[PDB]
Amino acid sequence: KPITLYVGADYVSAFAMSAFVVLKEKGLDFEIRTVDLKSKQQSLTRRVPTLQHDRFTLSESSAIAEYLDEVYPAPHYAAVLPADRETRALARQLQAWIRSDFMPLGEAAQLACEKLLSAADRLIDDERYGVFGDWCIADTDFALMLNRLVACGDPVPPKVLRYVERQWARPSVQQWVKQKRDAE
Amino acid sequence: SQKPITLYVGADYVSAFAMSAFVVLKEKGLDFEIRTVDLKSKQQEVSLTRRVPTLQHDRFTLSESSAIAEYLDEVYPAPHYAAVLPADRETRALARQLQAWIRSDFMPLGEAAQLACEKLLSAADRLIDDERYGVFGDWCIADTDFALMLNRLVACGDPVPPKVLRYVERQWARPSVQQWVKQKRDA
Ligand SMILES: N[C@@H](CCC(=O)N[C@@H](CS)C(=O)NCC(=O)O)C(=O)O
Ligand SMILES: N[C@@H](CCC(=O)N[C@@H](CS)C(=O)NCC(=O)O)C(=O)O
Repeated sequence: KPITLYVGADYVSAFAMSAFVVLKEKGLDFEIRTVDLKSKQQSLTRRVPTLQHDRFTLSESSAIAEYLDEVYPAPHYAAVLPADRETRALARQLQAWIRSDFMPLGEAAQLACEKLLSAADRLIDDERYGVFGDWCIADTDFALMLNRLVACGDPVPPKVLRYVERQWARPSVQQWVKQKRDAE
Repeated sequence: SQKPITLYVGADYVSAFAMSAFVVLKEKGLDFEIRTVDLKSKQQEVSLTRRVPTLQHDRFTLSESSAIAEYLDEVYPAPHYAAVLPADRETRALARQLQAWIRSDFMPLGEAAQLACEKLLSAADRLIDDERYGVFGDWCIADTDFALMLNRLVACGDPVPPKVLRYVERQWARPSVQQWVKQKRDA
């Protein structure tokens, strides 16, 4: 089915990358259309990314991953969400947390940092490729968010740095960076 | 006998998101204890994010109210239990969209406030119809979330179509929400 991914003209939204990665990790074909923010976005929410699946349209990268996982499920397709029920819960928590907290990224800023660091330290481990074993779309979201530790003030454990490096190295993510470079 | 369930909420019963999780449990007819978290500044053990709500299901703990809704819907599904998410795949994706949007936009609620006000009213005008009880027809948890958020229209400066006033009223009148204002009241 014809897919079109609506994306920011400058290719910098972590949430547009998310949706892009989902489509790539699944091996699905899609056109990219761009929305020049400042201010052409004025999709129900009037934000990017927006997904066009045949006639059906959908915004919010989290909803987008959820929906493509249902329409294109394992085994025939790669699952971007965990298969285990409560691990699926945890990836959902992680996605929704990342999307609705850490706004300060200063008392407020220092607190976000302290929560982000604390979570990195408790969720990441060298023995596991993602935080829950196999990569899921939450890993890509978490890595992207963890790049803000660079602006905080407390020492970051190397296991966290390795995780961010590991996750950025994924071919799906790398196609995004190449897509971004081809302009121009 | 079902697994024990506990819900962590703010001690003031104010959170729109605490209320959301509470509504899911109540719709499904599940037993649960309620435990409270103060501020300042007790959210700083059972919660990775240090925000309310947090759900404890038997031994499993889970924060983020939308993730809670998705999880309770999987553990206690239709038809054995009332569903809080739409059955239709496309419609399910739209409720998921609405939940996330609510939880990640509308911060200004000015000029960024003006834009959020505008986006809110336009969504309300497009999704609410007197012929449909919820935005999708049958009630889902997205409707409680929407109705709570729509109460911010009161602080804006555009006239509000009575059809959305009715929706908000409709949604606040569910026995599950009322159970919440009753539990809150008892404090
Ligand atoms: N939670 C949303 C985030 C969407 C979002 O924040 N999009 C930004 C990307 S910069 C945007 O469209 N900003 C333009 C605007 O809101 O006017 C998701 O994951 O899709
Ligand atoms: N997306 C989250 C939002 C949760 C949230 O914002 N909780 C507030 C209650 S108003 C909170 O815990 N504030 C304390 C804090 O963030 O420090 C959800 O649905 O659970």
